[PDB]
Amino acid sequence: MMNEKILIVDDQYGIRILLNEVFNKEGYQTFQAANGLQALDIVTKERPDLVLLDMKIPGMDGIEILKRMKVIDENIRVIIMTAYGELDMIQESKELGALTHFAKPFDIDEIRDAVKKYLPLKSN
Repeated sequence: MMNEKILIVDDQYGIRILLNEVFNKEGYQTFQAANGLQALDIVTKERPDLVLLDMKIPGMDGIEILKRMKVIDENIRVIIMTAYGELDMIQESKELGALTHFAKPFDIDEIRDAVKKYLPLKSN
């Protein structure tokens, strides 16, 4: 009765903040990441069920990160905040473990909406 953990992987400033306050009042313990190693660490320390992976991180493709998440837990969810760009491992990444695929500019309403349908909160 306390698996409301989340990992917001975003290096660009603006998403880790907006997505934060949003999941902060709605009732969600989201974290911050971007280097990739920080996301996997918080994932092995708390083991959240929602992970926001962004392909914008200008340092290393997050394609490997998703792999580690599939090697540590198969019931892990991850969304792609970059649908407006390319689509190589995104298609297969879907059936793999990519719940939805958000892009930019996105709407904080569509992000919290998909997060609510996926992870159900306590009764009301």
